[PDB]
Amino acid sequence: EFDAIKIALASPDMIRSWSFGEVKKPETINYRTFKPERDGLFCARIFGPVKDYECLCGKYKRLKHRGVICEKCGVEVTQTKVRRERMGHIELASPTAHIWFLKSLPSRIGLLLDMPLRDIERVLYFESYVVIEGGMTNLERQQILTEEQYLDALEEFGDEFDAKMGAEAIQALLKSMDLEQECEQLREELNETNSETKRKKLTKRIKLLEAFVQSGNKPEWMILTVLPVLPPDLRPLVPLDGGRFATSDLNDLYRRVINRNNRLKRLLDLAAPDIIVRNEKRMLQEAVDALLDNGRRGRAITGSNKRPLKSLADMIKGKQGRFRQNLLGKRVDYSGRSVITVGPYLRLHQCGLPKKMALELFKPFIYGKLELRGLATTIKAAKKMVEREEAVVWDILDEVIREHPVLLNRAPTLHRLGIQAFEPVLIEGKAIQLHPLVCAAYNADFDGDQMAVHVPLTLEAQLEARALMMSTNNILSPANGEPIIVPSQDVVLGLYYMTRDCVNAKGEGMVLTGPKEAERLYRSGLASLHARVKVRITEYEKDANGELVAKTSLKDTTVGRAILWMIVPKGLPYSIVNQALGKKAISKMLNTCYRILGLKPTVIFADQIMYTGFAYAARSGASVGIDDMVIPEKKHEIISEAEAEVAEIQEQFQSGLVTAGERYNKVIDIWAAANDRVSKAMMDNLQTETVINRDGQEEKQVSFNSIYMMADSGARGSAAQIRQLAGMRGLMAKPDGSIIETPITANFREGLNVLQYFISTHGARKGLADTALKTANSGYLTRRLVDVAQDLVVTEDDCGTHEGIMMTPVIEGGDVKEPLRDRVLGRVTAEDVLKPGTADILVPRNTLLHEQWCDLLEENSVDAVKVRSVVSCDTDFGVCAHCYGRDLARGHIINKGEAIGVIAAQSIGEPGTQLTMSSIQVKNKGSIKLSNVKSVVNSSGKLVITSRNTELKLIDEFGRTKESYKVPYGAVLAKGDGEQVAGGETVANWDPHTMPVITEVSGFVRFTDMIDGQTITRQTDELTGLSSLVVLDSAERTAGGKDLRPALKIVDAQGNDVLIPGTDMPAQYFLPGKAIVQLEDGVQISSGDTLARIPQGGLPRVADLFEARRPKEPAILAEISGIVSFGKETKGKRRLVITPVDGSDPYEEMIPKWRQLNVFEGERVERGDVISDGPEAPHDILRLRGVHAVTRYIVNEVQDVYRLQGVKINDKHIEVIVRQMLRKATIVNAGSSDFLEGEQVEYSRVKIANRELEANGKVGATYSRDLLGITKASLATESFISAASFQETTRVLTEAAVAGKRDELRGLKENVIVGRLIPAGTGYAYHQDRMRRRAA
Amino acid sequence: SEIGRTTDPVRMYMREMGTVELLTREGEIDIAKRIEDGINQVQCSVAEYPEAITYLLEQYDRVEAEEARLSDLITGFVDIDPELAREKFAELRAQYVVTRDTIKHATAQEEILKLSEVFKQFRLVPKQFDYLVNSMRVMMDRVRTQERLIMKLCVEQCKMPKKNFITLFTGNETSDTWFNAAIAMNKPWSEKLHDVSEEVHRALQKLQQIEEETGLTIEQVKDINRRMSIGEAKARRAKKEMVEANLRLVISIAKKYTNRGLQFLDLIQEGNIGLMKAVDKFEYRRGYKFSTYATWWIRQAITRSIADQARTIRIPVHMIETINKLNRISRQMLQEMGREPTPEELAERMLMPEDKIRKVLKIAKEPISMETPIGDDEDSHLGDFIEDTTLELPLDSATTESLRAATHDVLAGLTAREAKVLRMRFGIDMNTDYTLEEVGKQFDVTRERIRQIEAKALRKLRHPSRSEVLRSFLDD
RNA sequence: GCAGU
Ligand SMILES: [Mg+2]
Ligand SMILES: [Zn+2]
Ligand SMILES: [Zn+2]
Repeated sequence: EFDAIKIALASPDMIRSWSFGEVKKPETINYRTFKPERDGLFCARIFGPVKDYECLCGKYKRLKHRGVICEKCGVEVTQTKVRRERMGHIELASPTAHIWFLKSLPSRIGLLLDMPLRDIERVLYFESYVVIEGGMTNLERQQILTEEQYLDALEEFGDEFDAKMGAEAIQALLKSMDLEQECEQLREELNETNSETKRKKLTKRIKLLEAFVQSGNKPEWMILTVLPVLPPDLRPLVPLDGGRFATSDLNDLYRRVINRNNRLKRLLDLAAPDIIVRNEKRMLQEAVDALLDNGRRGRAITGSNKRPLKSLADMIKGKQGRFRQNLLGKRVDYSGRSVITVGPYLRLHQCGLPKKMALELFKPFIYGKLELRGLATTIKAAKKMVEREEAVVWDILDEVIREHPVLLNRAPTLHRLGIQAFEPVLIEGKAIQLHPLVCAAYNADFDGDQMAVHVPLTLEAQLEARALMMSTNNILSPANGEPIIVPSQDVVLGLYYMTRDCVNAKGEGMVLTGPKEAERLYRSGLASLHARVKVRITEYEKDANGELVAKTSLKDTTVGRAILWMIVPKGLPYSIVNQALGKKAISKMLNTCYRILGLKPTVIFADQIMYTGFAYAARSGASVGIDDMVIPEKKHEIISEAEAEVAEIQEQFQSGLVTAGERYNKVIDIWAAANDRVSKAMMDNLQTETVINRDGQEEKQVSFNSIYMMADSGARGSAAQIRQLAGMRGLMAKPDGSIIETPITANFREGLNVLQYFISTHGARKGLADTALKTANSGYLTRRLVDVAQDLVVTEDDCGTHEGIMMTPVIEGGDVKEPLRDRVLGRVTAEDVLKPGTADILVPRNTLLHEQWCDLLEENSVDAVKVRSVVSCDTDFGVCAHCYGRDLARGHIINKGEAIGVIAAQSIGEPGTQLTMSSIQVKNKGSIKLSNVKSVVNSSGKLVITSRNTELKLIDEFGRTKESYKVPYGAVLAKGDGEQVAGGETVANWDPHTMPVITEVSGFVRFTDMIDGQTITRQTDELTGLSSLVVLDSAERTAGGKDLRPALKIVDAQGNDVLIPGTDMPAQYFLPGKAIVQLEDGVQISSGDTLARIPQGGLPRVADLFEARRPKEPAILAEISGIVSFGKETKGKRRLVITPVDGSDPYEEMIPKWRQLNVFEGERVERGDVISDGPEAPHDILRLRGVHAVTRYIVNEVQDVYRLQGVKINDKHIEVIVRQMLRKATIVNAGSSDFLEGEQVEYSRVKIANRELEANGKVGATYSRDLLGITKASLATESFISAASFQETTRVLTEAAVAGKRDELRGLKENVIVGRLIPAGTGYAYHQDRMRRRAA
Repeated sequence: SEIGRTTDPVRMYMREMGTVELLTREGEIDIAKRIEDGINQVQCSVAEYPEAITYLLEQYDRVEAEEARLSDLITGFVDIDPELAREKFAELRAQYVVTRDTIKHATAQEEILKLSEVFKQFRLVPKQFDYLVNSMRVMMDRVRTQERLIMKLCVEQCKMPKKNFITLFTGNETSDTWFNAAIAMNKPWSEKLHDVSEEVHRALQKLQQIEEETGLTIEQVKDINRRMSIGEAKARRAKKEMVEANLRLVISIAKKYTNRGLQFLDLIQEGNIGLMKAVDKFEYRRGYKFSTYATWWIRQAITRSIADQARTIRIPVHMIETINKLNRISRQMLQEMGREPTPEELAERMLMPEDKIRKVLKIAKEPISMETPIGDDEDSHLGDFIEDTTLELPLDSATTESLRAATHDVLAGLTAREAKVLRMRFGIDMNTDYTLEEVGKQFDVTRERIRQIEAKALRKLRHPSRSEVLRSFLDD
C-alpha cells in the first residue's frame, strides 16, 4: 500500500492543492437553522455535505445522482465522511512567519539567514528595517536599520536600495538568497577557519543549507502566505443535548485568524495609515502564531474560561497529544474489566470469567453461532435471544469459549508477564478468578485489584494467545531465567509444614512400603505428618542415553515428605523433597524440574505443588495468636543496661570529657548494640523454644511457632519484622534522616506510646511518599529505555564475529557478589575455553553455555570466559541470535525475530519501584598476586609499590580469585608476590590521610631550586625534636619559585648523579605545594621509604548512568601514553603535557590546580590511567579505553544499584541498552566517502559504507564512537516518527521538515503508529517477504 | 531604546502611538482645512477635465427633472437651499459658454484657471464625485497604458536607453512625425524599430481622438493627472495626521468594551476603522469639536464589531440588541425584586411574547470548549465523552447485509421477469429506482400491466412460504 | 478535583 512517510515543507501551491476552497468568512453555522454557513469555517460547499448523499438545499437527496455538484447550493452529493478528509485554506493578506521555523531553537530562519533571532523578531514585529538589497551603497544585506536610520539612508541614497520590515522583508531575504553559492562559500571559509566555535557554527549552517538543496524545499516556504484549514469534522462544532453547543478551540483560533485577515484586507483597501496596518499585520502574525503553537511566543491566548486555547501543535504533542494518547495506545473494543479473586481450583492455563462478562465480550460469536445452528433465523432474532438470555445462549456460550483464550492484564503492565492468556472457565460471579501461581507475575493481590480482559478475535490472535502468551508458556522470567510461576505464602507454608520433622511425633520409627502407605497412615490418623520414618522410595534418574532408570532404597524420611513425593515427577531425585521446603527450596524444585524434564511436566508439577500446599496448610491450622510473639525475658534487663550506659555517657558529657558529637555517636552505638542484643535474644528464644522429650530425655528442635514458621518458610515476613513484633523496633530517623538518639524500646506486641508512635510515623510517611513519588520516575525511566531500544530485533543467526566481553566473577573487595556461573550461563563463548592445564579445549569456541557446560566450568576452576555480547555484534540493524545468547524465558538460544530491546527495557525498568528515592586484611587462605606492578624493597624488608594502579588479587590454589583489593601508590607490602597468608591477617598498609612520595632508588639529597625563603619556609616545633620545612603555596610565594618549580633529586656521595637503572634522564621529585618535609640537606634515605607527605545510589543513579551524564568533577584520564611534564601556571589551571617520545609528542591539558593531581612528573602513563581521581565519566571510558570498557563500566555500575535491593537481572539487558546508546559515530577523517569531518553519522551507515568502499579498493572513513544518553539517542534516530512520538515533537518535526526527511517504518513504533504488523515476532516473516518482494 | 524588549503587540502599539502629539482646538481646524483644500483642489483638478463639466450639467438638467435629491448632489456653497444651485449652475453654464469657443490657443489659457477659481465656490458630495473619479481613473488607466505601450512596444524590439526616444515624443501627440529622426542615430535600435513603425497605428491616433472630445492635450492632461495626484496625496497626508493624533481617543473608548468577547487590540483596530470613517466624514464648519464626532463613530464601529465577530455561532445585530435589552431589563428587575425574573414576567416588563423571550434566552449561550476538564480532572475533557452519533452500529451493518442476502434469495425464488421488475422498480442492485413509465419504455409493455406484475410478485411474496425469514427483519 | 489498584 505504502512503504515510507516523507515529511517536507508545504509550498503555497501544495497548500492550495490540498484545499477544496477558500474560507473567506469566519461564520461557523447559522444560529436559527444549524445548517453551516456559506464560505465559512464549516462550509458544506467547501468541506463537503453535512448529510450522506444530500446537498444543503435538499434539491438532490439520493445516491441515484451521486458526485453531483448541485447548482442551487454548490454542495457535492457524496458521503458526509469527506468532511474528515477535505481541507480548506485561508489566503493571508500579509506573509506570516511560521512560528515553528522561527522560534523552535535553533531558529531555522535565523540559522539560514545568519541572523540572530532578536534581529529577526525585531524585523518581523515592525520594530526595525532590513536592507534586502544593497546595490551601489555601503548598506549590506543583513544590515538592520531603525526608522530614523532608514529615513537617513533614504536621504543619502534614495530609491536605489531596497529595505523593508515585517515578514515581507524576511520572505524577501529568504527568497533572494542563493543556497549553493553560499554553501560553497561557507565551505571555503570553513576550510580556512581554525576557530573551533566558528567551525561548529559553520558546519551546522552548511548542513542546513545542504539539507535545503538536497530536498525539494525552498527557504521562503517557511513564511506562510497561504494557511491550511483543518477539516471541520476534526475540529467539530457539535450540539450537546441540552441545547448548548460544544466546539474545539481550533474554531476559535481559526475565527480569530480570519477576522484579523479580513480586517487587514479592509485596511489595505481603505489606504489606512502605516501605524494601523502595521498593528494589524502584527496582530495577524500573532493570531496565526497562536493558531499554530499557542504560548510559544509570549502570552498564551485564553478564551472564555481563562484557560489557554489548545492550538494545532498541542493536538499532536505531549502526554495528551495524538501520538501518545491515540496512536500508541488506544481504547479497544471487546474488552471488559473486573475485580480478581483467587479461584485456587484452577489449572495454570485457566481463568475464571464471569458469565455476564463473557456473554458481552463474545457477543458476535454468539450471534453467529445462533444464526449457524438454526436457533435464530436472523441476527435481530439472535440479538433478542442474547438480550433475553435464554437457556440456549448459555449452551452456545459454553461452545464459543471452549478453546478460545482471553488475555488478562493488570495495569501497570510493568513487564510482558503483565499480560497473559488463559482459557476462560465460566463462573457465576462478577469477579475474575485469577490462578494463584500467576499473581506474583502480575504483582496482584486480592485486595481490590481489577484486571482487564481482552478477546483475541482472529485465528492468528488466538494462536498467539495460545502459543506465545498462554500462562503455561510463561513459567520462566525474561529478566532472569528463574521461575516466575512460583509458589507463595500459603503454598510455601503448607509445603514447609508438611516437610518438617518433629522429634517424638506420633508414629515415629515405623517402616513403610512407600508413599501411599504414608498417606494411608496420615489420613487414618495413625501417624503424624512429621514422624521420622523409613519409607521405601523408588526414584528415577535420566541416564546418559536419555531414559529413566529406577532405583529402590529405604530412605530415612518423614511421613510428610513421603506424601509429597507422590506428586514429584519421575526424573527428579529424592533429595529434592527430603528437607524442610522453604520458598527457595520450592523454587529450586521447580527450576530443577524445568531443566531436567521440561515444560509439560513442570506445569503439572506446579499445579500439584499448589494443590498439596494449599491442602496441607488448611490441615495445618497455622494461626497467629498473641502468644506466638514471644518477647525475650532478657529484653527488660538489656534495655535497663543500655539506659544505664547512656546515663554514664550523659554524665561524661556533663563533665565535659566528650563533645556532644561523640556523645551522640556513642549513645547511638550503645543503643544499636542493645538492639542487636535484643534481636539475637528474641530469635534465639523464638527459633528453638521447642524442647520436647525423646524417650524421656529433653531435646531441642526447631520451633513450630507460627510466626517463626511463616518467617523461616519465606512465606511472609523476615526477621526484620519479627524483630518489631517481639523484639524492640529500635532507632527511628527524623524526617531529614538523622536518627533520633533514643529508640523505640517497645514492640508491637506491647504498645507504642504516643511519642514512640509519632516518632515512627516520621519514617512511615517518608516511605509512603517516596513510594507514591518514585513510581512516576521509574515509569519515565522505563519509557525512555523502551523508546531507545524498541527497534532492536534479533534479525540474524550469526554475524561470525570473534569479539566478546571477558566475563569474570564480580568480586567487590573481599567477597564475591556474582559467580562466573550466573554471569556466563546462557551466553555463547567467543573463544575456545581451555583448562588451566593448557592445550586441551575445555569448551569449544561457539558453544552455548547451558547448565551442563557451566557445571563443567565449575568442575575445573576456569574463572574468565570470553563470551559474545550484543555490544560487539557485527550485525547492522539488529542483533544476531548468537551474540544475544539464550532467550531467558524459554531456556534455548533465542529465535530470529525476538524484540529483545523491548524485553531489555522492560526487564530493567520493572524493578524500578524496588529502588530508592586504612589497611587491607585478607579474609581467607590464598596466594597473593599483584598486577600493574612497579616494585622495590624497602630498608626494612617490606615490599614497596612504586606504581599507581597496582591491584592485589588473591589467587587461590585452583587459580580462581576470591578477593581483589586496591593497594595505593607507595603502600608498604608485608609479603612478597606469591606468598601464602593467614585468614584475617594484614598484607598491605599505608597512610590514609596523606599521599607519600617514595624513594625510587637509594641515593643522596640535591635541593635543585629548592630555595629557602623563596620556595621553602622553615618551621619549628618542640615535640618533633627536628625542624621541618614546607614547599610554598601558590598564594604564599613571593615572585620567584612558582615559575621555576623546586625539585628534590638524587645524587651520590661520589658527586656522581646516580639515576634510574635503564635510563639516563634526570631523576626528580617535583614536590607540589601543600607538602611536608622534615628532612635536611644531604640526608641518606634508601629505596622504599617516604620522602615527603601531601595532605588531601538508587533510581536516580540508574537514570544518570543511562543518560550518560558527565559527573560533577570527573576523573581526568590520561589521553595518550607518554611522560608527564608541566607548562604555564597560575591562570587558574596548571598546564600538564603528556609526551610520547615515539611520535608526535605534545598533548597539553589545562587541569585546574584546585584538583589534587594524582601523578608525578617522572613516570610514564597509558591511556585511561587517572591523572586525577574522581567519578569517571563514561564518555572518557568509551573514548580512551574502548567500547567493551564503557560496556563493563555501565553494566557494573547498574548492577551495583540493582544488587543492593536484591534484584536479579541478566546482563544481556543492560548490554542491549548500552549498544543502543553507542549507536552514533563522528567522522574524524572523511576518507574516500561522502561524509564530512565532525558530523555525527549513524554507526551502521558508516560501517557498511566503509565495507563497500574497501570492497572497491578505496579506503573508507575512520570514526570515533559516541555515547549518547537514552533520551539523546532516542531523539537522534533516523526515523522521525519514533522521535516525534517519543518527546519534543516540535523540534523533531521542524528538523525533519526542513531536512526533507523520510521514514521507512523500520522499527516497531512506526509500524504501531500506522497500524501494521510489527517487524518483530510473528510479523517478522511478513516483513521479510515484504522487503524481499518490494526490493526485486 | 525600548526596541526589541517586548513581545506584546499591545505594548508595541502604545509605543508607536504615544510618539504622536495630540491636537489643540485650533490644530484640528488647521488639519481639517488642509484636508478640505486638498479635496476641493483635486475636485478642481477633475474640473479641469470638462467631460466632468458635461456630466455635472446633464445631471443638473436631470435635477431640473429631479432624478435624485439635491443633498446628495450638493452640500451647499461656500463664499439645503436649492435655489442657489439652479441659477448658479446656470452661471457655470454661461462660464462653459464663454470657454467653449473663446480659443481663437494663447488666449484660451486664462479662461481655464478662471474656470477653476470660479469652480472654487463649489461643494461636491462623496458618491457622485466617486463616479467622477472612477471616470477619471479610467482616464488615468488609458493614459498610462498608452504611454506604457509607447514604452514597451519599442524596447521589447530594441536594446537602447529610451530617453533618446522620449526626447522626441513629448509634444507631437498627433502622428509619427517624431519618427523621422529616430533612424538618424543609425545604431541598430531604430533599425529594429523599423519592424514596429507600423503596428502602433490604431493606437497613436485613438487617444488623440478623445483628447479633443475632452478638449485638452494628452500631455497637459497628464499634467492634470499628476496635479490631481499631488492634490490627493496632499489631502490624504492631512487625513493621516488627524487619525494618528486621535488614536488615544480610540483606546480610551475601547477600554470600556474589553471583556465583551473581543481582544483589546481587535477593539482598538475596529475603533481605528471607525475613526478613519469619522475623519473622512468630518466637516469643521459646524464648529463642533472633532472628539465628540469621532466618539459616536468609534462607539458605532466597536459595538458593531462585537455584534458581528465576537461569537462562534454568530447571531444578527438585531438579536444582539434584543439580548442586550433583555439582560438590562432582567438586571433592573433583579435589582428591584431581589430574584431572577421569570420569563413570564420578563416578557411583561418588555412587550414581547413569552415564547420570543424563551427563544432569545435559548439563543444567548456560547459553545463550551471540548477541552473543558470535567470536575477539574485534567486527563479527561469534554471532548472524549462526546460520541459520534452519525455512525452505524455494526449489528445494523450485519442486519443490512443479511437483509440483502435474504431479499436476494427470496427474489431468486421468482420468475426472472417479475424479479427484475421488482429489482428495477425499487432500487435493488441498481443506483436508481424507476417509476412505471420508465420501465414501460424499457420492458416494451404498457404501464399498468407491469404495475399488475409488481402487485403479482408482492402478493406472491406475502405468502408464509418464503416470507418467514423476511418477517424477522421486521421489528417487534 | 476525590478515591481505588
Ligand atoms: Mg492490590
Ligand atoms: Zn443542492
Ligand atoms: Zn553478533
